[PDB]
Amino acid sequence: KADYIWFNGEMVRWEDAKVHVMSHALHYGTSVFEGIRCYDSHKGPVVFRHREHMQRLHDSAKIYRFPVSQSIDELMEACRDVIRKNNLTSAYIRPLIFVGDVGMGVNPPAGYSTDVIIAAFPWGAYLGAEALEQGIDAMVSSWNRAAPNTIPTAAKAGGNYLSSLLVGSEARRHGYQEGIALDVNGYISEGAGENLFEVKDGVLFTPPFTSSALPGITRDAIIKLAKELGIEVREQVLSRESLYLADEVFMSGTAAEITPVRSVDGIQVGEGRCGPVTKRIQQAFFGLFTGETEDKWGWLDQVN
Amino acid sequence: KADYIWFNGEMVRWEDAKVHVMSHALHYGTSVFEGIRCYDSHKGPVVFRHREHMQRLHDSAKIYRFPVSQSIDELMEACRDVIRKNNLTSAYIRPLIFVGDVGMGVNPPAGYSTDVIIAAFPWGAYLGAEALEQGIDAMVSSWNRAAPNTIPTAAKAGGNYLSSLLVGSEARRHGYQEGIALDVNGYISEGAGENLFEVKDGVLFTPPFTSSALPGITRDAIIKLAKELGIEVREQVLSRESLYLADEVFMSGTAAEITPVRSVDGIQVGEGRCGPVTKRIQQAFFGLFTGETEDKWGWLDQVN
Amino acid sequence: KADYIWFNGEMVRWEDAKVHVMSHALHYGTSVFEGIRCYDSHKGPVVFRHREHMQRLHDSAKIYRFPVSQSIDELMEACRDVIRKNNLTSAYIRPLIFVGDVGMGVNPPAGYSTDVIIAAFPWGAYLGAEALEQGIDAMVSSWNRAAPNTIPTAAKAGGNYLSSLLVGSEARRHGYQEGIALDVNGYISEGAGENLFEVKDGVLFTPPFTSSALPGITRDAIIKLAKELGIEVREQVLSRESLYLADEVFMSGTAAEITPVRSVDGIQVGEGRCGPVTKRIQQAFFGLFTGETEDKWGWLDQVN
Amino acid sequence: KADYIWFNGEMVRWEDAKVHVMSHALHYGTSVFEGIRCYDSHKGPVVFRHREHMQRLHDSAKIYRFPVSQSIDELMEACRDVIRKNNLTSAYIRPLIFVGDVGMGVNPPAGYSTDVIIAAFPWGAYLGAEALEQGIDAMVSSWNRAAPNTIPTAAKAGGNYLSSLLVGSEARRHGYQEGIALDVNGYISEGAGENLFEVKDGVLFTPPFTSSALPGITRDAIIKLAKELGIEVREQVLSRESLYLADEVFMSGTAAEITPVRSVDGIQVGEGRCGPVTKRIQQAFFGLFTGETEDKWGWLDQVN
Amino acid sequence: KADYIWFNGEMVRWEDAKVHVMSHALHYGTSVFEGIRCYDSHKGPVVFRHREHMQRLHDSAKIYRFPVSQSIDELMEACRDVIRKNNLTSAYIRPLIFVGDVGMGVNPPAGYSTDVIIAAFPWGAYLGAEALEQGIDAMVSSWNRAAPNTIPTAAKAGGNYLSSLLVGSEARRHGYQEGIALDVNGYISEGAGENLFEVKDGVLFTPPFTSSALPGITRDAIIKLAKELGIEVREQVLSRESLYLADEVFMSGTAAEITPVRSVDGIQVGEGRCGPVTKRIQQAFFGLFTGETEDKWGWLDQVN
Amino acid sequence: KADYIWFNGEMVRWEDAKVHVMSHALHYGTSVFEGIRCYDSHKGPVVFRHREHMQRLHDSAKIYRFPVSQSIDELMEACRDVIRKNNLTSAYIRPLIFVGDVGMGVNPPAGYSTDVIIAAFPWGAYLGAEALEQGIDAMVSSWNRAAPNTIPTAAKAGGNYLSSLLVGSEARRHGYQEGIALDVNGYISEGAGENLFEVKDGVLFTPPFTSSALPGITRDAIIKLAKELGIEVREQVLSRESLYLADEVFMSGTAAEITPVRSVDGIQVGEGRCGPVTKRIQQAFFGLFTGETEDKWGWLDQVN
Ligand SMILES: *Cc1c(COP(=O)(O)O)cnc(C)c1O
Ligand SMILES: *Cc1c(COP(=O)(O)O)cnc(C)c1O
Ligand SMILES: *Cc1c(COP(=O)(O)O)cnc(C)c1O
Ligand SMILES: *Cc1c(COP(=O)(O)O)cnc(C)c1O
Ligand SMILES: *Cc1c(COP(=O)(O)O)cnc(C)c1O
Ligand SMILES: *Cc1c(COP(=O)(O)O)cnc(C)c1O
Ligand SMILES: O=C(O)CCCC(=O)O
Ligand SMILES: O=C(O)CCCC(=O)O
Ligand SMILES: O=C(O)CCCC(=O)O
Ligand SMILES: O=C(O)CCCC(=O)O
Ligand SMILES: O=C(O)CCCC(=O)O
Ligand SMILES: O=C(O)CCCC(=O)O
Repeated sequence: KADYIWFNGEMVRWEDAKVHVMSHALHYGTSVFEGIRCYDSHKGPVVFRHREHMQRLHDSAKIYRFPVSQSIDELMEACRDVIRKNNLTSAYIRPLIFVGDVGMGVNPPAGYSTDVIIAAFPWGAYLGAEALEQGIDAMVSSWNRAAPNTIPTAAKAGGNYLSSLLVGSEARRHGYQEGIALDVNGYISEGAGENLFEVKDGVLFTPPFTSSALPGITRDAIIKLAKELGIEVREQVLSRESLYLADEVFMSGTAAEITPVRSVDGIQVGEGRCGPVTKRIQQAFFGLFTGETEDKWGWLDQVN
Repeated sequence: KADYIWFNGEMVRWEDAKVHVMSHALHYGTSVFEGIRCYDSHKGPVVFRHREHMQRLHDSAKIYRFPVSQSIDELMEACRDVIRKNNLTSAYIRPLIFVGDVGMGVNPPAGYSTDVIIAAFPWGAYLGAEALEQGIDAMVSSWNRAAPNTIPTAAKAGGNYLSSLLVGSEARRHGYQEGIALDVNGYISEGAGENLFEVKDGVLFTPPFTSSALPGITRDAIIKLAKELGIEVREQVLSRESLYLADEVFMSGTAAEITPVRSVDGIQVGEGRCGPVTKRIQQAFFGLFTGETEDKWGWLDQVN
Repeated sequence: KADYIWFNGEMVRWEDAKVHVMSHALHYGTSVFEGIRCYDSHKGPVVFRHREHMQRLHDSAKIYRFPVSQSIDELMEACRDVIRKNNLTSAYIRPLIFVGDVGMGVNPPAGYSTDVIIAAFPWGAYLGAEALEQGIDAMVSSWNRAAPNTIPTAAKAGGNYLSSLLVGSEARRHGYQEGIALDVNGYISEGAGENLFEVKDGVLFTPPFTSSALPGITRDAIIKLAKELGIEVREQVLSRESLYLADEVFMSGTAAEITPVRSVDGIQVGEGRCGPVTKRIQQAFFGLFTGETEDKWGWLDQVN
Repeated sequence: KADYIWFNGEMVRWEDAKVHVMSHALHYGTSVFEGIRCYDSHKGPVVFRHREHMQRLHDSAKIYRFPVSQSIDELMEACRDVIRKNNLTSAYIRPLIFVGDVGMGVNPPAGYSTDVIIAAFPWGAYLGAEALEQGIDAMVSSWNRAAPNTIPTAAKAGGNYLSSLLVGSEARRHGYQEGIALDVNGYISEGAGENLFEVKDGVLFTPPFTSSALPGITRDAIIKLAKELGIEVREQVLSRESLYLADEVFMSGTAAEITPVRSVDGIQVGEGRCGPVTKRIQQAFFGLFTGETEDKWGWLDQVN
Repeated sequence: KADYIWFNGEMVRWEDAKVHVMSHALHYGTSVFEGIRCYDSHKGPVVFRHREHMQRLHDSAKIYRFPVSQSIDELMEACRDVIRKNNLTSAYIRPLIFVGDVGMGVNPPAGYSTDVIIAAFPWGAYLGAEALEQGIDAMVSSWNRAAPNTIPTAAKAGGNYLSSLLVGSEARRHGYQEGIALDVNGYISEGAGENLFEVKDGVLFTPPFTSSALPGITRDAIIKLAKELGIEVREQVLSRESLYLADEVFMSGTAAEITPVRSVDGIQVGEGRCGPVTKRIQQAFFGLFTGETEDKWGWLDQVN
Repeated sequence: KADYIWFNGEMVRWEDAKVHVMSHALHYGTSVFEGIRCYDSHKGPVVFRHREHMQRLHDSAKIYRFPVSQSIDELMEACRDVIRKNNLTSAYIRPLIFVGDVGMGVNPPAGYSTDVIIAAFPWGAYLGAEALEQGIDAMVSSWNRAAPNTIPTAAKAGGNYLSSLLVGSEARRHGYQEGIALDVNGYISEGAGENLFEVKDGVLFTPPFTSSALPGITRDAIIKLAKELGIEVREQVLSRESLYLADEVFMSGTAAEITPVRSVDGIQVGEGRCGPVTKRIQQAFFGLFTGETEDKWGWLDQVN
């Protein structure tokens, strides 16, 4: 929570940011959202890969044909404006584009407009306060990720998350920190809300998007970072059991950043701590906010 | 719009039924809903298969482990109460149970509670003012229905409607009234928001739930009415091309009631009009609200 | 061979029934056909389930939207005319609707018409001289039947037969009389060019159309004969290994009639000879052309 | 049309190139063919990747075990002879190997030979007059490409085209220029009769053959031209929604050459016009027949 | 454990029943086995559905072409002989047919013989001492059952059990009594070593064998018993979530007999105790050994 | 047969290496094994990729959670010790870890231990005395390889060989030397007990592990040797028909080493003999044991 929320171009106090219970999205999962982090850095408060996230917000909307009135630059300014208007230097930002109060049929009435919200607020490590340093214990879920050509997994939409709820809630109920879902083919897809990476013999592996995995922006950053670090990367389908044979394993996400996975289904991964390659990647990722890692791609948007 | 809406145990005026923009369901499709019709009949206003719908509402929630505080009878009284107060004699009732303002993680905090809304309002034939009489032109969608064990299609959840949007809007954009979706195996599943029935040589056919089709209450009713009429019924998987060979075809649902399908993909069905068996079923169905069809099951819940 | 072939309404000498090499179907498999048998019965030469076959010819053409100018009755009269013109009392008839000389694009030009042929000629036991009496040895093919929603297996089309060729030729190359193909799910579909039945504990079994099996007219007749004989019938998916556990197994088809399968993949079926249930259906079937079996369905169309 | 057609070695007047209506391929889709273009270049009339096409003709026939008596060199010489005999300097050539008048069983009799035809004639832009310059509007089909191990999609066979007909005619019926088919896994396969390419972030993408896509010779040429142009190429599975996120999309084929796709399912691709990368490949491709692009692969076969 | 084990026709003392470590089955899973119970009854010690089990032993062997020298009657006598020779009146019998010391290639040398063992010994309720009366808590496994046409699930072979080990061990590790596996389609298959039954609205449901479920003999007994009890039975595919909506649920097996399942994945089934319909079936099953249930099928083989 | 066998830490004479008939693995396929060859080389007897195999042996056990007491080096010394004692200079070593006499439930009792055996003995070319030189005739099986997430194909377990038996014995019964299996998707997986390689236009191809193929150690070696030879290698999914178009094809394995495949399904590959690239690879492979090929990886473990 924070003091204000950007709501359709106007800064509204948090408590007054409300919508009608008959809003389309509450009944039909009709919304697309983003996860963005603003970090403290040597350059001051910076939003990580800001433009890439707003571009994806638009892409998700385009896929479902949800009309978006704000341009990417407007959404970005709006985002920076809510970060300052709330006096935050570090935070998690949640943009949300949803079909609002427009009538009950699943097909929105012609000419409708979508509602847009953007809330920023501090948010701890997604998988725990000990996650980033100690790693977590994962569980392969009994629920599979959405099949191709059903609900586009390339789009980050609200409705998709019933699946992430089933996969993630199951792991927790069974005492694990996160759940790893397989696609309808029996191959590794990703975690409930984070992409999956494996390390074997010094090479980094990760499932392609066609494994029903969302095109993670953190995932993309890690691949390019790894290439810079001289680490070979292979985007390929991964068997379920490969999780038990990898030297290292970890998850990526805007919220979960880079979280080592010390075990899967009770089976220890490597030494049971953060692996050497994971450490290198992790250090290179954060060194970006210390300036130790050169921002060669222009991934740090300054809030001002 | 109506005048009041049942919101968490109390009837609030329509304009005040609002929830926070950070309500879980707006971001994660975490809601389950129902569709119910109140018919003005020879016995005055009656809710059709009222209890069955509230039970299903409970089952959907149970599947996702969404905590529900109200019992079926409680919900039933609330529904009935909503119709009276708004002074409706015929209407569409939309009960809705969703995870509200509980924080931003997809996994809700332990001990949370859901918000429950029940709105009622008049709503015309779902597929057109001519639909029920002249029948509609349907299109087979290029989008498939959710695969087994990904999202439970036996549950009527809000999140899953992203799929119905893709299926239904496509047919509509191409000039049809509704889209028919195949499951991931290539067999007929159902319409975007209606179950699919076919008639050939006097026998009634419809896919089983395992064809990724919702276990519709209108569908179950039709199967029963058909049997009472001596019409043989076969619940079995159906081929996509079977839509072109069927003597008759129609859709079913609370909103769409019993809508004949006069053409599929531009291929006329039968004589391009409502078929004889669809006719009997339909007359039998609507005969319930005139007394011509004896309510031998107890499907009419008097509003009072 | 025979003397005349009905061609677009005309009785053409067999040697003059030719088409340009640039005819569409020779390049794109764009044709639909039927197999029909005229038997020399107690009622004289009669065409078996004549209307049913011509109706299917139309259905197959309809699925592909091939324009057909002859009505089912026109087709039937032409068929009888062909038989008499060649003075045949028993024969195999091959009606064939195909896209002809209309230009090289796969999509035919608007307003085009199809060419129609009906050739009648004597044709013996499809699966061999001993087949009907002693049964054949079948092999499960390494090639699978077409998947649902690719090339509609419910339509009897020319292009379909590339599959039948692969399945059948393989079995024959390995020394068997016919090949049994499995669908893409690994379940029994049917023989390369005939439906497959199994007999277990006095109950008759056969796969539904959704197992990528063509809705055989002979298959349909068997099912009806079986029920008149007091034999329970079950149309359900069948496992590949069920072929090794069945008491009896046989194939059906217009050309193949009812052929007993004494062995599958070298494993013996029952006594390795025609089974008792098979025997009954067979006698019942052929008894239709001697009068021993009453034509309660009106399956014998008098040629005259 | 043209004056002569090479037929089993002889130069036959177009009007005399006929086959019996009882020819095997007219009933069983038993034929394999090729699309080849002769261009009027700076070197005179040349057949593009002539040997490659005839080799594929043989491969396709080999897969089905169709006996072929002409060698690749005999076929090529016949093709050049056909072109010259019709005094053509630019044309589309259609070689066709088919099972002819050999009896009605699907399995041809032992010792049979195939009939071979090579017809040459002028043929314009496969996808329209503006297609090459302005791009077309594509639609994702509701029909899927043949599954692996059913009908080998690597073989260019006549029977295959029933699928291409369904896919293409649907798009055309809905007002689009071409249809894009997905495989049975829900991933992009290709266009009804052309391979599909995507351009994203300056990188060229196209599905592998295992996505049920025919190994296009034009596709292969593009990949080679791309690498000479310094364009990175990635043959990988592509999601259906990737079509909406790609910077550019285009189709390839002998008939279709290189046709830009400006929109998919009504959604605009990039600027809605030919993309920059597409532009380069296109110029590079056509520059082969003007000399601007060096034939480093020996793709221009002199007709003489 | 007991005093003697029937080993290739000779009663050997338990401890001396050994085989060479190079026995085929230890390296290739090449064995087929059965589970049979002998009960105390009013008729004295009786083996339940004795002939049916030995017939299946033979069927399993036939499927893998393992030569079996003993006839069914010999195996039965041998079985009764080990029950008496060990002085048991109630017990679990384990027949085992395995490829022995014949060399290391997976394909056994031509002319080989299989080894056969039959051990009887008391064995408590498979799923616990409180299982049959209180019911158990089940868990849907993250491991799926074998796909059709890979390893025939209709055959009860040793090699198959690696799967039952993965499914069952997982449920236990997570604190459950048994695991329920879904097939590769996402539908209910069965428990790790027991068939699955569901009860909804007084009707009994169970997956067909094509759901990759073994043709349980206990399962078969229950179906016939239910029919006798007037209970409608439907053999059909069941969705994963149906487990959460059934009134009752239970497992069947020779070892587990009839075990109520009070919960699945933490979700209570019905009232959480043995359900009414399950009780009826259970009582009817055991009444067979008290003589209260008439043995109308001849399921009780007397040991003597 | 040899003279001694390493059995649980001590070398016992061949005739005494026996386990109880009630050993878990005999009834449940619960064992994991390896295949290793000892070559007499320019450096005397050397075990090929000794450590890699013992590691894999450990990984397979870890996948099934089979407790292993010995370390890799321990196992390695035991292997080496087995070769010396038996006085072999070249041989096939079969390590075997299995669940022994621990009770009759599929789930072993907590705290159990596995039995470990390591046998060595001379073994000729796996597919014939002419195999490696003349190549073999292969057949595509009608049985498919285990699907992902059913049985982990990344583990070399005994139970899974029921599948290799079905695949391999079929080809053998039809007169071929080995069978090639497709996965459940219809793509090439591998041979019954060998990985499958294809050569086309100088490039080496082989399916990835995700094609249900074991991650062979000979396969990995070949990929490395090929690269050292400048041969491009592509690990990708391969179509079934690609077997007929490849210039060269061969199998790989510890037992089969590098066996050329001269024909598939009766269709000759290349010139019907070992192909040029297979030749180079092979010469490179066997060159390791003469010193001609520099062991640049450390694949030869001296027996001493
Ligand atoms: C948001 C999300 C991720 C992480 O992607 P980032 O762009 O790196 O935040 C991963 N998986 C799913 C399903 C997601 O919704
Ligand atoms: C609500 C719904 C139906 C219709 O079910 P009824 O219970 O008859 O209203 C059909 N299909 C889907 C996908 C639905 O959501
Ligand atoms: C024609 C055909 C049959 C047989 O059907 P009938 O109507 O009985 O002749 C069976 N299978 C296939 C694939 C066929 O084409
Ligand atoms: C012929 C064909 C193509 C195009 O291949 P080219 O060799 O480039 O002509 C593409 N797809 C299909 C289905 C085809 O038959
Ligand atoms: C043995 C077994 C059963 C139970 O079958 P019964 O004949 O009733 O003993 C169920 N599932 C599997 C996988 C089995 O092996
Ligand atoms: C053992 C085996 C191989 C060969 O692997 P290598 O490590 O090279 O010996 C190939 N396929 C299967 C199924 C195997 O079991
Ligand atoms: O990582 C993110 O930014 C979004 C996923 C986390 C969640 O909202 O559950
Ligand atoms: O709101 C919709 O679009 C679906 C309504 C479904 C029903 O209640 O029948
Ligand atoms: O022509 C064939 O090869 C099969 C025809 C099938 C039939 O007519 O029954
Ligand atoms: O004939 C067609 O319709 C397509 C031919 C494809 C080609 O030759 O490129
Ligand atoms: O029920 C049976 O008879 C066999 C399965 C139990 C087991 O051996 O694990
Ligand atoms: O024993 C077999 O039949 C397989 C041997 C596999 C290998 O070690 O290469």
